[PDB]
Amino acid sequence: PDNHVYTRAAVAADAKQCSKIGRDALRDGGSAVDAAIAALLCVGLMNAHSMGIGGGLFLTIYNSTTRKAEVINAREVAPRLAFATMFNSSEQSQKGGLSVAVPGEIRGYELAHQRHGRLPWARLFQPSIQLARQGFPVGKGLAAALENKRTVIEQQPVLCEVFCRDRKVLREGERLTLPQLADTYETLAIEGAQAFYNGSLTAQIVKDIQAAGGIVTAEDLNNYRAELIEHPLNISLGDAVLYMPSAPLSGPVLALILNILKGYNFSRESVESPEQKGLTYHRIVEAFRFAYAKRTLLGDPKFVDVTEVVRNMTSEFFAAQLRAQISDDTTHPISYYKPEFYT
Amino acid sequence: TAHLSVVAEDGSAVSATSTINLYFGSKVRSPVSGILFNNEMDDFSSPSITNEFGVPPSPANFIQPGKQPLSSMCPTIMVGQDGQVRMVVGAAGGTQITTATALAIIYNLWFGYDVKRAVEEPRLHNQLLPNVTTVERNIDQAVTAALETRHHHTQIASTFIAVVQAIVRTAGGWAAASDSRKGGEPAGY
Ligand SMILES: *[C@@H]1O[C@H](CO)[C@@H](O)[C@H](O)[C@H]1NC(C)=O
Ligand SMILES: *[C@@H]1O[C@H](CO)[C@@H](O)[C@H](O)[C@H]1NC(C)=O
Ligand SMILES: *[C@@H]1O[C@H](CO)[C@@H](O)[C@H](O)[C@H]1NC(C)=O
Ligand SMILES: *[C@@H]1O[C@H](CO)[C@@H](O)[C@H](O)[C@H]1NC(C)=O
Ligand SMILES: *[C@@H]1O[C@H](CO)[C@@H](O)[C@H](O)[C@H]1NC(C)=O
Ligand SMILES: *[C@@H]1O[C@H](CO)[C@@H](O)[C@H](O)[C@H]1NC(C)=O
Ligand SMILES: *[B]([O])([O])[C][C][C]([N])C([O])=O
Ligand SMILES: [Cl-]
Ligand SMILES: [Cl-]
Ligand code: NA
Repeated sequence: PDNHVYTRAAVAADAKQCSKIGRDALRDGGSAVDAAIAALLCVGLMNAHSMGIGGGLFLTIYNSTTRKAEVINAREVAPRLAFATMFNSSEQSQKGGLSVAVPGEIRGYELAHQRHGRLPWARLFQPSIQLARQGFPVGKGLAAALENKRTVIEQQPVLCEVFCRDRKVLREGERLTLPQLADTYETLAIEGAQAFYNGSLTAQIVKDIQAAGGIVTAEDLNNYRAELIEHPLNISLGDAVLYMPSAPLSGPVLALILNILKGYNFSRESVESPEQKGLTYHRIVEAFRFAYAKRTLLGDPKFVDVTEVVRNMTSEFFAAQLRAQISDDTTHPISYYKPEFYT
Repeated sequence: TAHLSVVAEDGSAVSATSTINLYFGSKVRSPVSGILFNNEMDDFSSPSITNEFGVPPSPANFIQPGKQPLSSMCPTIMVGQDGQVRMVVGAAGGTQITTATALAIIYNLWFGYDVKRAVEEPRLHNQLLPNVTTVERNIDQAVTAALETRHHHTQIASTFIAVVQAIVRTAGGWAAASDSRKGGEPAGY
């Protein structure tokens, strides 16, 4: 067993050191948002394969005083020079500068911090600047990712520079330092988010993306905005409300899965015998299949009209119509679930 | 992708999911800044690229300048009728995010598994296309049998299915769990 219960506050990150950094921010009087940002800056180091200031994020935020939830959309956008037919192979869309969308991460941290921050901006970076310089043992997750991508890393000197030892990827437990990122984090701490989007880092960002074959420009960075969503998606389950992001994220899919399944009134009894458990898991998979059939009509709601799609996906009555089509005895062919590529 | 969950002493909460997309993103690192750039453009559909046998590219998710690509991310906060947070949850793992988040919720809310069990319990995934159910290596094999006798074809995940970080309110306070699949642990006070 490996349980962790806290009387006052908690941070669950995917690396212990980053959870601790978030926790320390809370103990120092930070808001949940301050702690989240401090932890995220650390995850961008310890799990650098996963996320960081070159990417984008969404935050779902709940204020217990106002009893209101909000969402911050800071996902990457396609650059101004992008177009529908820009890629002709998977390799083109996956590797190199042309695969890069405009990073949203730091503008997301900034907007969240402006709205909900208590600690100084620079304080959020300090522990990560130290960590990046001192280094840390490569953890389980990063080690497995390094091994998985060993060929590409080892043949790219700029990645080898940080992720290898003796020309081979780092193994679990070996020390990783991130000295250039430490310096970038320090600049961000001192100069703010503007350093990234319209400041001292911007020209170099553009140079790096373009040198690798990309099309991101300074104007793209200058024009990037994180977006506050005051009315996130919600669904009612029993006496609770679940807040989650709508399109372009998958809240509508999650909502539909749960609304399909809620009509089965699952409980501990649902898993108490193999007969019950087997039927329960079959029903779960069928709910997944129905929900994913509807997902193909989703896209960025600024560009695609998803209004009716999302209304259905979040409708309890629609979900009941789908649950009625789940056969207890069998799954069905793909067409049964009515995936649609057009409305 | 990474998911983090936070509850502060005043009861406010954040569920945050962040990503550079594939492992190491675009594989473009700046030699000057150290920044590792995303390959989020890969999350768009492209008319010229078939990703999966028999699956058409999705026109709703084509690239346009200024557009954001569709995501499987779903950072969630569950709040009780009394205004107190009940659960903060989300996941990493591409298209398995949404199903894994659902499972963590089902496991805690309905099956009554504590938060660590809700995170550690074996998962399964089906996204319709492709037409297979993926199960984790340690799933109850009575579940595999129940699926196969109902005509699902199953395959075992080569590694694992998703990564979930969660916090649940209990009588004892805030119970937290990070997923052993990736190696995290929570912290608190
Ligand atoms: C894909 O082909 C289209 C049409 O010729 C072209 O506009 C685009 O530049 C191509 N993309 C790449 C990366 O070769
Ligand atoms: C929560 O809402 C209260 C009441 O409006 C406000 O005073 C406080 O700043 C909010 N907390 C955060 C972290 O934004
Ligand atoms: C900052 O933005 C202005 C326009 O908003 C532009 O003239 C200037 O070149 C930008 N500087 C950088 C470093 O992007
Ligand atoms: C759920 O969704 C909509 C927001 O558009 C609104 O009618 C309702 O107030 C929301 N419920 C809660 C509890 O926030
Ligand atoms: C919404 O659901 C109804 C069935 O309840 C269906 O008739 C309608 O076509 C659906 N709308 C969309 C946009 O798919
Ligand atoms: C998908 O799997 C189901 C379940 O065995 C089967 O009935 C169907 O023929 C498969 N193929 C398609 C195209 O749905
Ligand atoms: B993450 O590495 O698991 C990728 C998430 C991405 N496919 C998205 O935004 O859904
Ligand atoms: Cl670095
Ligand atoms: Cl994660
Ligand atoms: Na735990």
